[PDB]
Amino acid sequence: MKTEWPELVGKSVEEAKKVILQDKPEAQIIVLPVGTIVTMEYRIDRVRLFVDKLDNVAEVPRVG
Amino acid sequence: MKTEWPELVGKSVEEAKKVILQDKPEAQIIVLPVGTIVTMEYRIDRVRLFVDKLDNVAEVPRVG
Amino acid sequence: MKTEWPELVGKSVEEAKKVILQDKPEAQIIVLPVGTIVTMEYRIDRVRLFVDKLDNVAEVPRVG
Amino acid sequence: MKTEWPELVGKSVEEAKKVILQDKPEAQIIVLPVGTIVTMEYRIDRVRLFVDKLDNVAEVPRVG
Amino acid sequence: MKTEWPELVGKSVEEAKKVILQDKPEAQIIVLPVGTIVTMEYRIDRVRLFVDKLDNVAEVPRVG
Amino acid sequence: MKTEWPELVGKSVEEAKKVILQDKPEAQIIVLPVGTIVTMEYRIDRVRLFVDKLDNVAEVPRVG
Amino acid sequence: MKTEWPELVGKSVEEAKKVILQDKPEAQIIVLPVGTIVTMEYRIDRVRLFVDKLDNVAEVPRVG
Amino acid sequence: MKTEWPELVGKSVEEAKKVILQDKPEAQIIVLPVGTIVTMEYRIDRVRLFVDKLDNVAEVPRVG
Amino acid sequence: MKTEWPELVGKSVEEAKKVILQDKPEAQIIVLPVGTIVTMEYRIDRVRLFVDKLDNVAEVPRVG
Amino acid sequence: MKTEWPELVGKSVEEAKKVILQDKPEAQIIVLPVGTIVTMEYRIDRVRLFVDKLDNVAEVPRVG
Amino acid sequence: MKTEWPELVGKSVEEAKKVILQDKPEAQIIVLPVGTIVTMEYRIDRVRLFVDKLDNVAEVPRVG
Amino acid sequence: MKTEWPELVGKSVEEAKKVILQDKPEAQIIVLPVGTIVTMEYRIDRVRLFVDKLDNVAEVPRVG
Repeated sequence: MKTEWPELVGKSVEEAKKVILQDKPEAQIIVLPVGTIVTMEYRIDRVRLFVDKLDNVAEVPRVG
Repeated sequence: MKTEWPELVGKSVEEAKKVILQDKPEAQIIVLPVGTIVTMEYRIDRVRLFVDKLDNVAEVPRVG
Repeated sequence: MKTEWPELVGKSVEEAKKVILQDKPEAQIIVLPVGTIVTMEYRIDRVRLFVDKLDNVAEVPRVG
Repeated sequence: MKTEWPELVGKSVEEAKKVILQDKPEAQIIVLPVGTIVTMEYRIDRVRLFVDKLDNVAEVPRVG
Repeated sequence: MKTEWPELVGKSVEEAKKVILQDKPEAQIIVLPVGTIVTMEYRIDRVRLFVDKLDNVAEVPRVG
Repeated sequence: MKTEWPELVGKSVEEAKKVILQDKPEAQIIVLPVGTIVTMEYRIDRVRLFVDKLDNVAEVPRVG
Repeated sequence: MKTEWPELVGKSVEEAKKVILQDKPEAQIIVLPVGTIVTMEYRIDRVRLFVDKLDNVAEVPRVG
Repeated sequence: MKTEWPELVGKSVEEAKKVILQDKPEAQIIVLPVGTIVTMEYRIDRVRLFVDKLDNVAEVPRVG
Repeated sequence: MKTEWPELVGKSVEEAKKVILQDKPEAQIIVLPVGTIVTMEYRIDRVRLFVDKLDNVAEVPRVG
Repeated sequence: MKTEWPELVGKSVEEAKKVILQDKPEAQIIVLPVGTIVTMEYRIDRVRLFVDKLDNVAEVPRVG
Repeated sequence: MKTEWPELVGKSVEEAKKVILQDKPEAQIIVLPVGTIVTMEYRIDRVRLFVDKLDNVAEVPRVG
Repeated sequence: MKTEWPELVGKSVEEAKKVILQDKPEAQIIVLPVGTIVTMEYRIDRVRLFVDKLDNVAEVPRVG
């Protein structure tokens, strides 16, 4: 089971989605601009994407 | 009476609305971007949705 | 004289306006996104509306 | 059951405690400096006190 | 010389401009969303307008 | 009835208290450090003092 | 395995510690003032306590 | 060498650009909304413009 | 009339006070930690000092 | 190996991209508005661009 | 070379120091309260400790 | 003339002072906790120190 996708920094949301879903079929992908403060609630099926102005993944996606 | 919809994380606002209204007919649904600070005022008939950039429910909806 | 409109949570700005103006003819209605910090200056003729992303009234409108 | 103590603005935490406990025997009193942002979690047995630099109640205490 | 326009709360930026310029011919009108923090620099010829989502004047315009 | 004390900027909290109470016998005086964000709730009997590091009144006290 | 201690709201840090350690022997207890923003990093052995000015547990302790 | 343009408050970005470039031929003009916090890094060839909602210069442009 | 004291950066609050009072006999000196956001209210008789952890003047004192 | 591009302040994102990629072929370019707070995670292959309203590079690009 | 100390969460600053210095003899240990925003500047010899109110390490120490 | 002291990260304020004053005799040293936002005003004779909880220099001191 993987929990992080270091190889996705700089890639678009379309192609980060395709990778994560290949590796984590029940993933609930959430797309947030970098800098958003999240409430501390852990979900194992969730994968948050923090994107830049061009909607490219800006940081390492992790489950939570 | 239900007060939370864990099964709605990742779903769109259209289909989260349909579920909540099935379960909570007098629900007043409020849609806010994740990260918004709310004033601490409890309403039993209110259901706030915290959405991502794609307007998908990002966190567990709860009454309040 | 009324000072609050609890029955307006979840309604649109068009129809919150109509209600307030029926009850408070000299009302100066101000529409702000939820989360905006206001300067502490009291105006008796003012009614601020704090709206969600769909421009629905998110909290209880009060005079001030 | 009361849910608010308007008559406690300006009073000390010692004497706000005594009043609330007279009226709400299972009250869990929480003392926070004014300006603290709280997580939106409703507790019926909780009474938060927002105090000034002199630990005097600065705003109207309410259950939540 | 006037320094404040209490009668402009709720009016649009077009018609607040017309009033201020009638009363203060060298006015440099600056339009900011309510909630913006300004740097503390005093200008006698400046009039800042703090507007709501509908671009209506939300607070009392003052010189500075 | 007075609602503001421009003549109190720079004075200590002890002597601002004495003035306000002379003019406003039922005043509930609240002492907050400058910069504190307050919840928008109007109280006619309340007088908030915004103080500096030396507990001197830093801004013009007003009722609210 | 328990992950939350609803019965600890209002209790002191000394006696919240004793309870958690009875139920979760490898717990790493972290004490933070309410309002602190945490980095989103999940630890199963960690239990964060959010305390008020009197160091009483202010919110429901949860593992993470 | 000039380092500030007090006469540019209220003017548009097009005509502030023309002035600055007349006076400071190697100027790197940066346009930011008023309220943006900048990292403390000094550049002698840079001129930041802090603009209002109408893209009018809101504060005194300075080199840095 | 002077309005700024560039020569006071790095000096203590005791000796900045002595200078300002020599030059501005009716000065109301307010001492705030650097970083404090002030409400935009201009007072000609006020001189705010923004100090570091050692209470040394950190920035250029100005009237306002 | 270069780690900073001082000569790119004021240039557009298109032409900053071309320069960085000439010098750092595996660069993952991330475009963020000035003022965005980033999580402290170091990546050697990443180059963040902090842009103004006109998408011009506002600060010195560095690897990280 | 190690870059992280997962086994130090919950331990005091005295004993986190001893561990890090055993593993990283030239370490420059910096102790910050959890929640502090740092400037994005990478130092290989630096190890920041984010501590709780009891000065216990609250998060995983990493080099940077 | 030096403008930065990379070799001072981790050292105390007493001994950072001694170094800077050896190299920059007219230095006005300002000590601020890490995380403080400064107003963008450049002073060539100023050296700001950003310190941790133990008053150790946490970041690279620079003139400004």
